[PDB]
Amino acid sequence: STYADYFSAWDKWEKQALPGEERDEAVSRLKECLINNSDELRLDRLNLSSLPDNLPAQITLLNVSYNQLTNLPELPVTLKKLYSASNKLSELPVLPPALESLQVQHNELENLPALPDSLLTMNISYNEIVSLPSLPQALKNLRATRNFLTELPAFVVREYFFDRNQISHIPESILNLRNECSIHISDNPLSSHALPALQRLTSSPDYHGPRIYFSMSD
Repeated sequence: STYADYFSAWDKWEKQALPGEERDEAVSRLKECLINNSDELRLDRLNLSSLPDNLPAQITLLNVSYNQLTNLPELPVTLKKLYSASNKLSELPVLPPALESLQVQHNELENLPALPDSLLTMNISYNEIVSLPSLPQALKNLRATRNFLTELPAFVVREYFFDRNQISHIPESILNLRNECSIHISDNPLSSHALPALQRLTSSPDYHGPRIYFSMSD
């Protein structure tokens, strides 16, 4: 993509802003990013209902969080960090294949794409996701609070957050993780027997297992 092609597309896209939508500021930042050959592009908090089709191809970080986006365009294959929290995305595109960080909490996602093996940290909280695909081996931090998962995924200081889902069963697989792992499973429709049982299990002096957080603090 040439400079003319970038600027052309952007300028065209700016002219169609709704009232209050700051496409003007977005185009200034996009131009600044290309002129300086910046690694980072931040279009956060611009009331954007869409992005232009062609983002600067060199970027390694894209932050479009806090907008009103319903789709993302195709993402630079160079991308390492994608922050697009607090939008209205109904799906994600295929993820840049060396992505390290994925922050998409507070959208309307119903499914996720394949997760690159490079992924270290992902926050998919506050969506409507019902199942998870294969998790990356490199994954250190998974925040998935307030989705609609019905089962834990089967499985480094790791932390998994699955609070406020639709999980009904504590699998034996959980009891096999190490003390370095923390699993948060509060406020799920577990058996009422789960709390007392877990409270005794994890409170014993001899308990070897993951740190499990499972009560409203009860």
